[PDB]
Amino acid sequence: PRSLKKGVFVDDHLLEKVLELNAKGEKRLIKTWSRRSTIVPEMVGHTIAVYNGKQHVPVYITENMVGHKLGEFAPTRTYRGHG
Amino acid sequence: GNKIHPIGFRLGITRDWESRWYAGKKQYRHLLLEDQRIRGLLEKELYSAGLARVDIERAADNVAVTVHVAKPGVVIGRGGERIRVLREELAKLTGKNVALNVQEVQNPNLSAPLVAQRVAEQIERRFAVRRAIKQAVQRVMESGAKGAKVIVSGRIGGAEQARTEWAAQGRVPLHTLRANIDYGFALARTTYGVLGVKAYIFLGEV
Amino acid sequence: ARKALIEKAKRTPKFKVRAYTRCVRCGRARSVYRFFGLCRICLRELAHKGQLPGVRKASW
Amino acid sequence: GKGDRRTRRGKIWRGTYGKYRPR
RNA sequence: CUGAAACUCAAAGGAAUUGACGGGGGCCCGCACAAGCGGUGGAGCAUGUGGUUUAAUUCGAAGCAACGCGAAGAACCUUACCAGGCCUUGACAUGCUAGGGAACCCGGGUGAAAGCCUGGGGUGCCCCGCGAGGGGAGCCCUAGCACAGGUGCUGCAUGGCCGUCGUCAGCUCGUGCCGUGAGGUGUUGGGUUAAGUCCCGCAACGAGCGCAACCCCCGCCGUUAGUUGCCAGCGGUUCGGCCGGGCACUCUAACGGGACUGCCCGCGAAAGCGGGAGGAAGGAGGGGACGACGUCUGGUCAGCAUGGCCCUUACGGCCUGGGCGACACACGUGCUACAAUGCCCACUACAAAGCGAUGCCACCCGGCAACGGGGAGCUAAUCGCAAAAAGGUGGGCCCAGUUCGGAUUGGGGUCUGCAACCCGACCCCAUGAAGCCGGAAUCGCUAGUAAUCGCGGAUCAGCCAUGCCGCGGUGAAUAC
RNA sequence: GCGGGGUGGAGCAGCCUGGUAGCUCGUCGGGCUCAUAACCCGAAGGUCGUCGGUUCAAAUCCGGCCCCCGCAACCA
Ligand SMILES: [Mg+2]
Ligand SMILES: [Mg+2]
Ligand SMILES: [Mg+2]
Ligand SMILES: [Mg+2]
Ligand SMILES: [Mg+2]
Ligand SMILES: [Mg+2]
Ligand SMILES: [Mg+2]
Ligand SMILES: [Mg+2]
Ligand SMILES: [Mg+2]
Ligand SMILES: [Mg+2]
Ligand SMILES: [Mg+2]
Ligand SMILES: [Mg+2]
Ligand SMILES: [Mg+2]
Ligand SMILES: [Mg+2]
Ligand SMILES: [Mg+2]
Ligand SMILES: [Mg+2]
Ligand SMILES: [Mg+2]
Ligand SMILES: [Mg+2]
Ligand SMILES: [Mg+2]
Ligand SMILES: [Mg+2]
Ligand SMILES: [Mg+2]
Ligand SMILES: [Mg+2]
Ligand SMILES: [Mg+2]
Ligand SMILES: [Mg+2]
Ligand SMILES: [Mg+2]
Ligand SMILES: [Mg+2]
Ligand SMILES: [Mg+2]
Ligand SMILES: [Mg+2]
Ligand SMILES: [Mg+2]
Ligand SMILES: [Mg+2]
Ligand SMILES: [Mg+2]
Ligand SMILES: [Mg+2]
Ligand SMILES: [Mg+2]
Ligand SMILES: [Mg+2]
Ligand SMILES: [Mg+2]
Ligand SMILES: [Mg+2]
Ligand SMILES: [Mg+2]
Ligand SMILES: [Mg+2]
Ligand SMILES: [Mg+2]
Ligand SMILES: [Mg+2]
Ligand SMILES: [Mg+2]
Ligand SMILES: [Mg+2]
Ligand SMILES: [Mg+2]
Ligand SMILES: [Mg+2]
Ligand SMILES: [Mg+2]
Ligand SMILES: [Mg+2]
Ligand SMILES: [Mg+2]
Ligand SMILES: [Mg+2]
Ligand SMILES: [Mg+2]
Ligand SMILES: [Mg+2]
Ligand SMILES: [Mg+2]
Ligand SMILES: [Mg+2]
Ligand SMILES: [Mg+2]
Ligand SMILES: [Mg+2]
Ligand SMILES: [Mg+2]
Ligand SMILES: [Mg+2]
Ligand SMILES: [Mg+2]
Ligand SMILES: [Mg+2]
Ligand SMILES: [Mg+2]
Ligand SMILES: [Mg+2]
Ligand SMILES: [Mg+2]
Ligand SMILES: [Mg+2]
Ligand SMILES: [Mg+2]
Ligand SMILES: [Mg+2]
Ligand SMILES: [Mg+2]
Ligand SMILES: [Mg+2]
Ligand SMILES: [Mg+2]
Ligand SMILES: [Mg+2]
Ligand SMILES: [Zn+2]
Repeated sequence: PRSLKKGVFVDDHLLEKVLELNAKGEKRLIKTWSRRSTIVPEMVGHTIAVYNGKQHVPVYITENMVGHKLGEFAPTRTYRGHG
Repeated sequence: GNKIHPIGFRLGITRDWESRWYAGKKQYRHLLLEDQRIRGLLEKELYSAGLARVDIERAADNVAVTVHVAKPGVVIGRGGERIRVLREELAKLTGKNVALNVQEVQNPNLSAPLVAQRVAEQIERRFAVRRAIKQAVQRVMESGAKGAKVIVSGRIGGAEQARTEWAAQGRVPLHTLRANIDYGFALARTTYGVLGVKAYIFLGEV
Repeated sequence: ARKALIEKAKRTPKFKVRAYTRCVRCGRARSVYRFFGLCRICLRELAHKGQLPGVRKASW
Repeated sequence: GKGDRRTRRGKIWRGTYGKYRPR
């Protein structure tokens, strides 16, 4: 995984938007292209629109889903089965 | 399409490289690329003169470019003139000691890249492709050559069905390595598309 | 996507990971040898011509 | 074995090292 | 028996020529069959493909001769596909008009980045230059015109390059002769060979492209050379060719020699065939390089070249993200196995070819480990990668879905990289699936081969490599 | 009015004697072939016309309704 000795990665520009809103009190909408990011404790309760290549997917973050990456919650493929 | 390139087949036996110099792993490409940039510029200008062979030598930040040609006068210029104006043009790209010679060609008819280049011209000028080839061979042989073969592929006369026509005289033992084979290729542009010209000259064996 | 790509290939990028080799003679992105700077196709073409110093066919 | 990472023969296959093949 | 027409076709035919084919003949050959040995087809997995799915799952490849193929390295990049945000002489070449100042480096606002908006700072020359000031043009910026640009279509318009039948023994030409002519002749015929190989014969006589030879690797010997390589002898030896000393030997790498049916018996008109000797080598010594005229309207406009057709605020271009990695299924090539001629642990041997200065990294230390911090040597016959592995000695397992097999997943870490969600490799704890030798069918190999074992290299930040190109270890069975 | 019948896609067994659905072709997946057929190897699909009843249990026995085949319907 992301090497523990280094950092816990969040794209600089998005982290700021969360933290700006934290002061003011959250929450508007957050159109992002930050799949490479980590969901991070400051993000809980926000509603983030993640780009899956196609759409901006509305994801409400919870206290349970923190250590993951953002893109795990914006599916890249549409699959309904065969036949 | 099967046959081997008869030049590269003979390297280190009957034919010798046109770039004779050494370099280590970290420098080889940068020099080789210069020969590439140089040979283009040379053949961009010197095509008129009747360019036959581009030899390049190197030591350390210096290079002697020995050019073979059928009209040495058009290369050298007015009293040392054109051959000068290239020296400056040359060391502009090179950035180094550009020693540019010009050497005699003691017969364009024994020069494969020349025999081809001329035929490529004749058919750019709407000439009879069959007849022109038999002539090309007929020149080469009259100059005492041991054997000759000449090939043109493409829309001959503009024909919609592409065709490969060829002609030959004497010997051409392309399987034999102790036999000297000068090979030259010439690409003829036209209005209806491009044709390709192959020439093989058998000088004599070793 | 062609000429803009041989040209995008030389300029120094937005991150150094994105460095990819393009055959300096014809621009082939695939099969590019470090030593010559060429693609396996040009490799063979210059060589056969005898314009590759010290290069000759291997037979063993 | 040759597919079993937790063995000697297994890590020789991959060309790597560990407790199950020390260097 | 006598015997029409309407309608309808652009021919129906005769002989002979060259081919191709024959469940015709003859003579031969190729791991073609047979004789054997190991597989594939079942299983789990890696990879390519068909389908389907998808916003997109870019494109080509299609029976032998498409399918681990272009791809010798898809997270962004690559990348040609799709979504969204953007740029208009334009990411790029060669020209002119005019404006700034030339140039170049540093940061700022905004936004995912691109971009759009911005704040800095000084031009040479040669010149009237103690002075406002002026341009030429090395160059960047800016409003235009040329023109750029297109992996958009056409391999059925093309060059080039390649596959292919086929390493098969063939394909022709000049002249003469024959036939009205296509064409035949030679090239057929006897024999021989790996071969249109050589011999003998002949209205044929020669010539050419092919076969073979010339070139490389290997097997024996020699000359030359002796460090970083080697150590037979002697002497020192901290016990390591480590020092003296030497190039003898192994080797390294250039130049030669040697093999030719040359000698003998014999069968033969001959070319050759069976045998014998000498010799490291014997009848092409083993392997390689090398592929005739042509065939497949074969393959590649996506490596490149190129006619033409097509697009121009876009079929061009820049970016951020996603897709190329999808999954009811089918097929191809593979990897690892189902075990005792085996699995596992400890100790212990013997290769080769390669590779390596933000590269290989001895050695020391932290760590179960991947790795991490130290740090020496080496532009490398010196130093490193490096342990080769199957093997040998000893010990355990005891016929079990197992101490076989290592897929699937849970949990925890290392590294590369801006970034490993989709979508990398590796290490560790736990989980321990299918599979008990594979239906119809089907593949490879004739000897240092098959089978089995490890090592390297290209691409390459890392890597989905079990792929490919090589290298040595051990080493068969069988051909009536 | 009397007798017989309806079972994968087609055509027939199994019902009498209750427990267990079979045969040929066809369909689908694989193989041989350049390819198709044939041929070879595997594999899917009938909840037995319906509704009711007997039974522990009904394709099977009994009733209802439905559709089909055959025969009868004469003195008038
Ligand atoms: Mg025109
Ligand atoms: Mg192009
Ligand atoms: Mg890269
Ligand atoms: Mg590359
Ligand atoms: Mg095991
Ligand atoms: Mg094994
Ligand atoms: Mg009659
Ligand atoms: Mg006839
Ligand atoms: Mg076979
Ligand atoms: Mg057999
Ligand atoms: Mg068998
Ligand atoms: Mg099998
Ligand atoms: Mg399988
Ligand atoms: Mg697909
Ligand atoms: Mg195409
Ligand atoms: Mg076909
Ligand atoms: Mg790859
Ligand atoms: Mg991607
Ligand atoms: Mg992108
Ligand atoms: Mg991109
Ligand atoms: Mg991509
Ligand atoms: Mg073609
Ligand atoms: Mg095509
Ligand atoms: Mg072609
Ligand atoms: Mg004649
Ligand atoms: Mg006649
Ligand atoms: Mg006559
Ligand atoms: Mg004739
Ligand atoms: Mg013949
Ligand atoms: Mg003939
Ligand atoms: Mg004969
Ligand atoms: Mg042969
Ligand atoms: Mg001959
Ligand atoms: Mg004759
Ligand atoms: Mg000596
Ligand atoms: Mg003999
Ligand atoms: Mg040969
Ligand atoms: Mg075609
Ligand atoms: Mg093109
Ligand atoms: Mg074109
Ligand atoms: Mg792909
Ligand atoms: Mg299968
Ligand atoms: Mg595989
Ligand atoms: Mg398989
Ligand atoms: Mg089990
Ligand atoms: Mg990943
Ligand atoms: Mg087990
Ligand atoms: Mg089982
Ligand atoms: Mg057992
Ligand atoms: Mg087995
Ligand atoms: Mg088997
Ligand atoms: Mg059988
Ligand atoms: Mg054989
Ligand atoms: Mg490497
Ligand atoms: Mg690697
Ligand atoms: Mg993978
Ligand atoms: Mg390997
Ligand atoms: Mg029925
Ligand atoms: Mg009955
Ligand atoms: Mg019964
Ligand atoms: Mg079927
Ligand atoms: Mg069939
Ligand atoms: Mg009851
Ligand atoms: Mg029943
Ligand atoms: Mg009932
Ligand atoms: Mg009932
Ligand atoms: Mg009833
Ligand atoms: Mg009746
Ligand atoms: Zn190239």
